[PDB]
Amino acid sequence: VSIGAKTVPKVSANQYRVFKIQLPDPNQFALPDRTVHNPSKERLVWAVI
Amino acid sequence: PTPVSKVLCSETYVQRKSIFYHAETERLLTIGHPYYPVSIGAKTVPKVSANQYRVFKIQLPDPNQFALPDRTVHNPSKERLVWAVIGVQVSRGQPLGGTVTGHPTFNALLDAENVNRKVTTQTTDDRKQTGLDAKQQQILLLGCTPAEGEYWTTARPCVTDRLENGACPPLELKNKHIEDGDMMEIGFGAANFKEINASKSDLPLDIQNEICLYPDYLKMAEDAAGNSMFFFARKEQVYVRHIWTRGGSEKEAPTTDFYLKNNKGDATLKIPSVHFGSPSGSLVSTDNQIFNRPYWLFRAQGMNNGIAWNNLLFLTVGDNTRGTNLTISVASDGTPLTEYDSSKFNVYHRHMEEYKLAFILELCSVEITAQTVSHLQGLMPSVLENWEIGVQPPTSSILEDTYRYIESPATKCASNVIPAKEDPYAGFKFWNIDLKEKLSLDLDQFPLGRRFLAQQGAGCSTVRKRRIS
Amino acid sequence: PTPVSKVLCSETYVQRKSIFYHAETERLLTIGHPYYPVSIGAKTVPKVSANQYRVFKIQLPDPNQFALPDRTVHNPSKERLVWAVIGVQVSRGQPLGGTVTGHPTFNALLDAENVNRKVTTQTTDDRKQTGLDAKQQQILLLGCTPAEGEYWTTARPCVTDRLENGACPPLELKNKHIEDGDMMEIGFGAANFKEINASKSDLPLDIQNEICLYPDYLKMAEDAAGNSMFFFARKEQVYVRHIWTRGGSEKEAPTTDFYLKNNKGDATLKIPSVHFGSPSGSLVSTDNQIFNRPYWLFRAQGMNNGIAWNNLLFLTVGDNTRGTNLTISVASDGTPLTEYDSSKFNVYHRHMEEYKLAFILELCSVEITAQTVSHLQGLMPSVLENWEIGVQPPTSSILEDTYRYIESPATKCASNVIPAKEDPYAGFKFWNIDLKEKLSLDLDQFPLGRRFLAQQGAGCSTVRKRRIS
Amino acid sequence: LENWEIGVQPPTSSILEDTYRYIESPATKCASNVIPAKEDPYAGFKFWNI
Amino acid sequence: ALWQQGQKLYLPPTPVSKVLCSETYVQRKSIFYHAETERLLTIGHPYYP
Repeated sequence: VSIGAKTVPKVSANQYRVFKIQLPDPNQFALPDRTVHNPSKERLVWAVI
Repeated sequence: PTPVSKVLCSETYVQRKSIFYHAETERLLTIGHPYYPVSIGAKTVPKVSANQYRVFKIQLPDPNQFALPDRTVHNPSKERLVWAVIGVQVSRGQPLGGTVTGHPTFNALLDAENVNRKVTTQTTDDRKQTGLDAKQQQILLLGCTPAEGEYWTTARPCVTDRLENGACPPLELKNKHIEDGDMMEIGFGAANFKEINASKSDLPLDIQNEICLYPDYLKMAEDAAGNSMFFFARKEQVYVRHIWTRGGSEKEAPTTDFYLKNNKGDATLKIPSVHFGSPSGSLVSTDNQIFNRPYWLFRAQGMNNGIAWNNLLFLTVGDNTRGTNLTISVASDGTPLTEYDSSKFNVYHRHMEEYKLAFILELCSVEITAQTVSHLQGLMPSVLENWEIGVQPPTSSILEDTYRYIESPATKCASNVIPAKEDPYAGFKFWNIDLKEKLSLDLDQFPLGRRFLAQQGAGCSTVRKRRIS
Repeated sequence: PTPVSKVLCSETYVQRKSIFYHAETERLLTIGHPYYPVSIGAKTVPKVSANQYRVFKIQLPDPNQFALPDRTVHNPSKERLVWAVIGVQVSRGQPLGGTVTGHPTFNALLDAENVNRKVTTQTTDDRKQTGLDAKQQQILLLGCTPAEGEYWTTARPCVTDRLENGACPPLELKNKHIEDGDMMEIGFGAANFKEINASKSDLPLDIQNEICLYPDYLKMAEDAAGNSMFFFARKEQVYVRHIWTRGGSEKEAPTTDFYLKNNKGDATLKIPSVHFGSPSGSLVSTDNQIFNRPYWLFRAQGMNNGIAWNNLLFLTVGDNTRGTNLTISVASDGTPLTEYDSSKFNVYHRHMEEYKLAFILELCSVEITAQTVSHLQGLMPSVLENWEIGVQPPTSSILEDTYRYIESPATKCASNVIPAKEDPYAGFKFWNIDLKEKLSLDLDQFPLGRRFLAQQGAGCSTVRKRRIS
Repeated sequence: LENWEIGVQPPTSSILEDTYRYIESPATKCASNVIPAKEDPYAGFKFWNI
Repeated sequence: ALWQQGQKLYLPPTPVSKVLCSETYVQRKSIFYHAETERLLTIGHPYYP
């Protein structure tokens, strides 16, 4: 719809709400130890459970 | 147990891990008319001068909220992690040169000259076009809280009434913090001139109507925290270059005990006798400028040796050394001029400043013992809050509304947005530099890293190009 | 010592004794007009509907002030006793059936029919008498604090002005607690319709002008305490049964890109195009209804596995399943009618709902260690007061002045009036069920006791009437 | 394999790229130049971003 | 600090009224019987006599 010079999103009950859940990169995070993966051996990621 | 009675030193409850990070900001540019904000059409042009304390808020990535791939990483409820600066290297990229400033119609009746004709009674106007070179200086500071400045203003005059319209305003000192677009000190005392120059002819046009701050070093050296400044450097030379005289009518002349009258002369002196000199900036060198020189902070001057409390840093860096204005000339018609007219070429005026920021933060875990925890109550109210140490409910646990397209007339207005916890320094504003992602862990990679390891001894690149001569 | 910053599950500082009690409320009845409060003479008739959350406040007998025949009972200053629910069995006594609701003059222009004559321009009125079956559902939830609901309302519009008189109101979500006479959700979104229906033809007459709540399950699942709900059950089926159309003038029709005009037709569409369906509840069964079924609570969904903090319980039970209205017909003269007139018999309208409540509380002693004591400060402000742990300054050591015949004029006036202290939940109101005396210790005696011991294994009566077929 | 930094000519970090303040000013160049920074791939299509 | 008045405190009385479960005084022999009624019919107008 359009009232004035603004809009009104057509929000229906029949539309695939598609979320992009953007994550916090797991590779650039604070490592307070040594057992944390070695810098060049491997990279960390996320896995949904 | 809350037996605390005296300020303590941050090293005592702060554990320093042996981890380092490199936070490099991408080069920042800003350009514009330095003297005052311009307005073409319905848009603006920030008044970007060479005499304004660029004050960066380097917002950090909260250390506490990070990925722990192990157990030796601090236990969840014992200790908290923070940031600690070790190295800072502010890089200034621009061609060296001197800063100049002037004004269309300045107020200067006469100067220090012996063979100049006799002073003509002041005409309706005596103003002239005035050149006035900046008073060269440089100020670099880092800390936790914004740096404080001092200035002079007019203090409310008392009820006692012996007042007149031309009566001299009382004065008084005032503190304030230093924001992003403040004025550097160019030759004249610091004050919100707005109430001191009612003539509009007393200042260089760029500085006028704006407040001149200064570093209240005294105040900074007194705060227990020391949050005000981790360290700091300053280099500034100046000296008189001309000597002038204001052109205002006098409400107070030198009594007859100082001024001896002459034949056919006048009983009282009428021409004003204010002699202010024009500030002069010293020649600038390739060695005098304090920049591009990594500063290793080994011990701060306060009980806080560089702890980024609140995951925040304040960089107050100002220098009129780099800056030089840039002229331009566009044809008033769009076609190269075939003949030389005084009306055809429009003179434009732009100045451009560029910075870079680099930090060598390290990880450091503060213990959370009943005693030390307590202690911070009096050191700071706020860091104990975000940290999640004491609160009614987890911020996350609470559920709050959030809309999509909050600008839609279907939805409520944006003002309601204020309910979420609000940044404290929102009233004041300054350049906001985000470093949440441009942060790494490989020292070798970056410029300031090698520069670091070099000094350390773990160097694949030692800083030595020995020159004999 | 005050170290803790995150909540601890209630089991850790709560000792469970092995004692049980049986609290059975005597059957409760209430009767009245299904739709709105009536008024005959100078008395009233509560509008008792089948679509209102009966919310009981089951006030308990303070545990910490009981009888202890032994030394084994907790030491006077180390520990405190409370109540913990284990079993709840809400019994609903009435004949099963479906709930209906209607309205004298509803707003429905036309329906989903293909052989119906063409739509006549809306006349001055198009309302008709409307039947509308209830959207069958059932909700039960026990907890410490009143359950929270959500609804839609109109949020103040902005200063920005592009307003008109018929302009649609902005909307926004709001929370509230659920009180005794609130409305169940019947087919339409939840909102204080009072500001949404300016037509009086948009709702079923019973629901209109009243607020429709809903269970904000999301909110309940987020509270650390979990006080909001120990457990809960819900069963609700619905589906469209007819499809209708409002009868209001339109401020926004489908643009020409959707609606294709026809010969001799009109440029813009004028008849409103709102298609809301009417929801009819699915057939109700003897097995679907969730009641008379003892609920053994073994682990709550929060850190509070059923602790009656503040010696208080909240039972929010609503279902439109049991309810069916009751008609009546009295002769308008008091004498049986000899002939059948349309004026002689006055139709009356009474409906009646009945409940029962049964709990299997157990005794449980919370320790009172400096640490655990402290802990509750952030869990709840109020239950500490019941404990009496907090200090109250010795100010009865200030000598105030009493007087004799404070009435005498010479004597002080004594005009000031002490103000009675408010209760925690006095602004809101709900059914108040007192259980301070109707509580016991002999499990075998009551209905829900055998039902309990049966499951336990200590049974004189095991719940088994095995049927083979 | 790219973002991860496993194989690339130079660290993105290493490059010094321009960035202005008040890029909407008329003193400064327009926002279109903003595209040079690495661009999200799904930018043509759009969806709720959480 | 001073001696004040607290609300009434409880006690457990004796109804000495426990009911008993009939199995306790009832012995069950192991004998069984089968009582079958012959089919019953009734017919008529349901609405009214």
